[PDB]
Amino acid sequence: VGRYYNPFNIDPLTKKHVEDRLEEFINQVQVGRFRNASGNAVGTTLAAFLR
Amino acid sequence: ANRATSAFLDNPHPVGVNYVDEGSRQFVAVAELLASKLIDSSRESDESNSDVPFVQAYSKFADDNPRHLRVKTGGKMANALTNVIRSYYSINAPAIVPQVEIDRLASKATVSGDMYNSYAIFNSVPIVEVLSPARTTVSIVGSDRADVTMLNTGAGAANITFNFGQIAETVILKGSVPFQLARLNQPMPAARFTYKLRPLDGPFIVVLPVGNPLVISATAATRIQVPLAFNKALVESGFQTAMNDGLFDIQNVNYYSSFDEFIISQYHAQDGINRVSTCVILGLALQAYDQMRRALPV
Amino acid sequence: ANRATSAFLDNPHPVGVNYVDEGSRQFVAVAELLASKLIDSSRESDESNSDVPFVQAYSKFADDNPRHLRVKTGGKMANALTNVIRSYYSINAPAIVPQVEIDRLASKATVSGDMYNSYAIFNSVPIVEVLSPARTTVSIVGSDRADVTMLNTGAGAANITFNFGQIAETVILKGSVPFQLARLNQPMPAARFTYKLRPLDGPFIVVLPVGNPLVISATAATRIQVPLAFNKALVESGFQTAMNDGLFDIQNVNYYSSFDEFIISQYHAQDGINRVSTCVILGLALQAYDQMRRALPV
Amino acid sequence: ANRATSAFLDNPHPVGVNYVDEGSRQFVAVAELLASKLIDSSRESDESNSDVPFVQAYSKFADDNPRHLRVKTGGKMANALTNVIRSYYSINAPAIVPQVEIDRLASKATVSGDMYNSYAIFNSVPIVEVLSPARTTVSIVGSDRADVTMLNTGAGAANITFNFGQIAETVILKGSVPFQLARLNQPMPAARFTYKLRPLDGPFIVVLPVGNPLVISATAATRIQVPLAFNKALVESGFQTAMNDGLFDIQNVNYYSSFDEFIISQYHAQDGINRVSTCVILGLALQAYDQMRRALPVR
Amino acid sequence: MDVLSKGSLKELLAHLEKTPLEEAISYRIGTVPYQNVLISRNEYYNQLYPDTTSLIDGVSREGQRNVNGLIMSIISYVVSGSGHYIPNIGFMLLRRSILDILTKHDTGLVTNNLNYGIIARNLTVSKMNCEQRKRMLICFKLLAYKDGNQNDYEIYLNQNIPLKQIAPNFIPGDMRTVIHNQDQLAIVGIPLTQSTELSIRDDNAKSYKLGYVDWYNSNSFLRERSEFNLIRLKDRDTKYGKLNGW
Repeated sequence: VGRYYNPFNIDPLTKKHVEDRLEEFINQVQVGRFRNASGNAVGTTLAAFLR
Repeated sequence: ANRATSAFLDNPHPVGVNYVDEGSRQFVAVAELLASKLIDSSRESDESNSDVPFVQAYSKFADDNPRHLRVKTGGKMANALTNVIRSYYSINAPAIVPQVEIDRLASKATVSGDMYNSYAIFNSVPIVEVLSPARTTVSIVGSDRADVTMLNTGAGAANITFNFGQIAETVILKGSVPFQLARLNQPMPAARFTYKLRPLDGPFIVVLPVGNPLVISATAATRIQVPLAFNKALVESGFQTAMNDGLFDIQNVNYYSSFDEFIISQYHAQDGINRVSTCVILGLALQAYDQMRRALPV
Repeated sequence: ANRATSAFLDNPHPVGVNYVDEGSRQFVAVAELLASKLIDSSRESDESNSDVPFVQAYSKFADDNPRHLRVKTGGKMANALTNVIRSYYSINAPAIVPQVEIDRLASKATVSGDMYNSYAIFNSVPIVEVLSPARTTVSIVGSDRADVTMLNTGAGAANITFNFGQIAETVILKGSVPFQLARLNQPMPAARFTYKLRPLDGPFIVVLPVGNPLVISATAATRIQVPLAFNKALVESGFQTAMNDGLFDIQNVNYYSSFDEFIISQYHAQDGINRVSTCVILGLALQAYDQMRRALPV
Repeated sequence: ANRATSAFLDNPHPVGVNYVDEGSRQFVAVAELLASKLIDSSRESDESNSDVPFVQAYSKFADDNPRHLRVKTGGKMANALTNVIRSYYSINAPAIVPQVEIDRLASKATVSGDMYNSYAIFNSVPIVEVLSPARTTVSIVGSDRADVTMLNTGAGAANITFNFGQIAETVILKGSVPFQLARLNQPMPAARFTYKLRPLDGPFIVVLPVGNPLVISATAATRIQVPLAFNKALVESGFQTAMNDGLFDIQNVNYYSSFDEFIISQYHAQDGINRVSTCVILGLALQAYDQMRRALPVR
Repeated sequence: MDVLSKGSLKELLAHLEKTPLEEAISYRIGTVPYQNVLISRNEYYNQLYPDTTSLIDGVSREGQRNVNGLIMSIISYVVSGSGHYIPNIGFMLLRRSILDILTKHDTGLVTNNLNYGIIARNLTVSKMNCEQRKRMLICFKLLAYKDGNQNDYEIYLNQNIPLKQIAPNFIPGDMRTVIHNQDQLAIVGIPLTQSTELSIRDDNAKSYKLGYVDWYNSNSFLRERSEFNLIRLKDRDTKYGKLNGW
C-alpha cells in the first residue's frame, strides 16, 4: 500500500486545479499592466500561455 | 367506580384539511428528497475542500445562487414548507400557499406521492380507561412506558379492568410482583411476572391483593403505514424544532411531547383513519424541515 | 426479609441451538446485505422514475422477476429468514430449513459471517435481588431506567442490600434525595446524590432513614460483541415487527418489551455466555427482517 | 418550606480549559473524519474479502502499517485523542499532549474546525427547585422525563411553585389527573391535562387539592449549537464507552447517565455559556472515540 | 466420515448394508454422557465456555450392554460419525452389518421393547438439525417395521408434531419408495475457514467438514494397502460359537 501526489495539482474529485480562483486569476493578468507604465503585451502574452 | 385515563389520549384536536391532494403530496416528497441531498452535500463539501457540491444542492433547493452577505434562508421552498406544516397541525391555521406555487416546486424532482407504501412501529401506550372499585387507588403515569400504580385498602381482593383500545397491535405487561390477569369470563391463571396481550381480545381483569402496592409497566407497539423514506429519529427532531420555532402556536390545540403521542392520540379519536393520513404527511414534512433547518440555521 | 427482583430477569427461556454455524452465520450476513440493497434500490427507483434498479435488486433477492399480478414476498430467502428467526427464539421451534438451502443462499454475496469484530452497548439495568428487612417496602419499576422506591416504617435506620449481578460494566445510581451507600465491610461516606459502581465490587448497602420515601434511579451499560453491520435502531424495530407477526408465538416462552431486555436477561441466566452468541445472531436476522418487510410489506 | 431539585443538576464540576483553540478543534474534527472512514473501510473489507481497504484507512489514521503480532490500537492519534478527552471532562485532568502533536495530526485532513454550523435538540428536563408548604410531600424522579409526585396531607389546598430555569426553550407538563397551573399573579384556568410552558415566563404555581397524589410528567427540549457532523446516537455510545473504559475516573468529579444530562447540567451553572462550548468539543471527540474503538476492538 | 457424506436414502441404506457393526461401536472409554463441563474456547473468550456433553458429539462415551445401548451407538454413528463404547459385544454381532441389526431377525437381538421417546431424549433430539432428525427417523422406522411396532412409530410421531413434518416418506418393505425418495440427508460435503466453533457439536461437526476434502483423495491408497491380503469381516464364515448376554 502506497501513496503518490497526483500529477499537475489536479484533484480527481473536483477534476480541476487545486486553486479555485484560477479562472479569475488568469483574467486578472490579461487586464493587468506589467514591466512598463505604458501599454504592453506582457499581460496578454502570459495569459495566453497560462491558458 | 373510578376511571383513569392516559393524559395524551384526552381531547385530540382537529387536523388540517388542506395540502392533501396528489400534487401536494408530491411537494412534500420532493422537499424531503432535496433537503436530504442538501445535508449530504454539506458533508461532502467539508471533506473535499470545495463548495461546488453545496452550491449545486442549494441552487436546486432555493432556486437561487448562494451569495455572500446573505442569510441563506432556503428560498421559496423553505417558506412553502414552513407554512404547509402550520396548515396540517390545526384546522384553524390559514392555508396561505397558492396551489400553483406548490405544483411548481413539486416539478423540481420526479418522485411519487405515495405515502402508504411502507410501515412504521409507534411505541405510545394507549390506556383508554382503567376501571377500579371503591377502596382502591389507581394512578397512570407515562406515555412510552406506562406505569400503573395500584393499591387496595379494602378488606378483600379487588378486580380492576384494563382497556387498551383496538388500534394497538400488542401490549406487554410487566409487574413489580407476580400478579393475576385474564380476559372476561375466563379462568384466572397462576401468578406470573409478564403478560403478552392483543388489545382486541377485550377488557382485561387483574386481581389486586390487599397487602402491598402493585405497579404494572406497559409497553405497546402499533403499526402505521408510512412512506419508505420515513425516519422516526429525524421526524422526532423535526417535531421538537417546529414546536420550538413556534409553528404549532394557534388557538385551541392540544400539545404533545412527541410525534409518537400525536399520531396515536389522533388515531384513537373519532374518524381515526383520515386523521392518521394527514399526520403521516406532517411527519415527512417535519422530517424535511429538520434537515433543511440543520443545514441552514436562521 | 423480603426479596425484590426485576421482572424481565425472571426465568429466561432456552434459546435455539440451530443455525449458529459458519454457514448459517454467512446466510444471515448475506440476507442483511441484500435487504439493505433492496431498500436503497426502491429509493433509487422512485428518484429516477424507472423500475430498472428495483427489478435488479428484487431478482437477486428472490431469484425471480417481479410480476404485477403476483404479490412481492421475497421468495425463498424471505421464508428461510422467517423460519430461522423462530428457531433462534426458542428450542421448541421446528427448525425446518434444510442445510442445502442455506448454503445456496450464503453463496449469493461474499461476507465473512464474523459476529465478534465489534461491540455494542446495551442499557438494561440488572437488579438480581434487593434484600430488605422487616417493616420496609421495596418496589422496582422499569428496565431501561430502574426506579427503586423504598419506605422505612421501623424505629431506626435500615440496611438494604443491592445486588447488580456480575456482568454489567458500570451502574450509576441517582437518588431523589442525598443518601448513603457503601460496599460490605466499609465505612459509609457522607450523603451524596450520585454513585458510580462496578457490579463486580460486591453487594452494596444503602442506609434508609425513617421518614419520607427514597427513590433510587438506576442506569447501567453493558458491552456485548456484535458484528460490524449491527444497528441497534434497526434491530429494535425488527424485534417489534416479529412479535407483531407472531414469529415468537411458541409455547413455554417468555416475552420482553425490547431486544435489549431479551439479551441481558439471557446473559444473566445460568451459564449465560452460552446464549449471548445465539442472541446476537437473532439480532442481525431481525435487522434483515426489518429492512425486507419495510420494502415488501405483506 | 421544603425544597426539592433534580439530582443531575447538583454541583456541576468544572470542565477543562485546554485544547479549545482553532488548531485543537481542527484536530478533533480531523479525528472524527478519519474515524468514520476507518469504520467504512472495515465494512468494505468484509464485503470484499480483502484487507486492502482497511489497511489504507488505518495507515492514514495511525501513520503506520499494520503488522501481525502487534496489536492495532490506533497509534499516536488514538493516544492523543484519549488523553484530550480526559482533559475536556475535568479541570483536574492533566494536559500531557504537546502542541507539535496537535498541529501534526490536524494537517492530516483539510476540514473546518468550526463547531457552530448547526444545532441539536437535547431532551433533559431541568427542574431547578420545587418549593412546597409544610404539610406536603414532593418527590422528583427522572432526567429524560421527570415524574413529580405530590401529596397533600393538610386540610386546605396547597400552592407549589415550579422553577425550570432560563435555558430550556419549551416544557410540556402532563398530569395523571387534570390540575391547575398558572403564572405568578395570574388567574388559574380550568383544570386541564396538559400545559405548554416557556420557562422564561417565571415560577409556575400548581394547586394541589387534598386527596389522592398528583403526578406530573415533565418533558423539555433545548437547542445547543453543534457542528454539522454531530450525531447524537454516536455521542451517547462514546460517552458510555469512555465511562466503561475508565477514563472518566478523576478526583472530585460528577458522573452522569448520558451526555444529555452532562451538557444540560453544565449549562445550568455560572459561566454556563463557556462550559457548553468545551462540552460540545468533547462530544465530537466522543464520536471519534466511539467509531475508532468499534473498528479496532479488544476483548 | 463416509456415513455423513451420503445425501440420499439409497446411498445411506447401501452404506449400512456394507458397513459392519464394528465401525459403529468404538473401543475408547470416553467420559460420562450427560455432564455440565467448562471447555476452553480461547478464540472468543478468556473465560472457560460452559457446555453440556451428550451422545451426539463425535466423541466416544460409555454405553450399557443392552439393546438400547447398541441402538443408541448405531444411531449416533449415523447422525454424528462416531459411536460409543459398549464393552465385549462379541464376534457374532460385530461381523453383522448395521442394516441387518436394524432390519433382520437372524442377528439374535430382540428389539420389540424399544421405547422411541426415551431413545430420542437420551440422544438429545432437541439439539439436532434437520438432517440428523431425518436419519434418526429412518432408523426408527426400520426397527418399527422389523418388529411389527408400526403403530408405536405413528404414536411417537403424533406426540412430536415437528418431527412429523420432516418424517421420511418411505416404507421399509417397498422398494419403489426408496428409489423415488428425494430427501437430502448429507451432513458433510465439499463446499468455510479453518476456525473454531463454540459448541462441542458444532466444533466436532466442522472438523469433519474441513477434513472431508482431504479424505476424498487420501483414503483410496491407504485403505487398499490395509486390506491388500485380508479377508472381509462382514458376514465372515465361522463355527457360530455363541451369543453371550443377549
